[PDB]
Amino acid sequence: EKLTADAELQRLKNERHEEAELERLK
Amino acid sequence: EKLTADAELQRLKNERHEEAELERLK
Amino acid sequence: ECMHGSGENYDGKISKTMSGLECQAWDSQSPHAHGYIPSKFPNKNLKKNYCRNPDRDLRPWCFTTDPNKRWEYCDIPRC
Amino acid sequence: EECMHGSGENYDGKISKTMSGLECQAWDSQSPHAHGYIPSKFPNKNLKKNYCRNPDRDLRPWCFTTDPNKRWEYCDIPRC
Repeated sequence: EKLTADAELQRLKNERHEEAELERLK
Repeated sequence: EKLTADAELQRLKNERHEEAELERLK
Repeated sequence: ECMHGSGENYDGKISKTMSGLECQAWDSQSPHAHGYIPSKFPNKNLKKNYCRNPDRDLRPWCFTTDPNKRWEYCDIPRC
Repeated sequence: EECMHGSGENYDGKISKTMSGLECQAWDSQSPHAHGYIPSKFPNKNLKKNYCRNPDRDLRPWCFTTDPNKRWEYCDIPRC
């Protein structure tokens, strides 16, 4: 499952989550 | 908002680029 | 106007984050570029700038109108 | 094949490193960085292995980096 709304919904989320952790450790 | 592939890549480039300015700037 | 567990079903109108930031409307890319386009996940109610939980995240969220804060969690009243 | 014509828009080369030496994460990986340039989403963009590509009109070919702290970076392709 790579090309499915859900697959994408999960990537889009990981990314938000990753971007916010990084900003934390700045 | 458009749904063609050219539109998605543009949003992605725009994304990669905003997080990059945050970083750089801190 | 309160939620269940995670808010995967919230269709309330709250539009601020747990810190007071007005949310960015889902159909805009300003101030933040993002891919949670409504036309793309039409069944997730990415309605106006209402807080939502489209991604099985921990609780409703949204993108901030503050340029420096991409997105935040919202504070939805647990029912 | 291995040099850059213009802004790398048509570059199908092999370089896998950023201007500063970091190794590119692979287009098909979501690790260490989560992203949406899924190859299968844009097949006509030669998003292969981990080679520096410019699939979206950026200045020069770039890539997602394996360093936790740098999500992506411009690569340095010899201008033909």
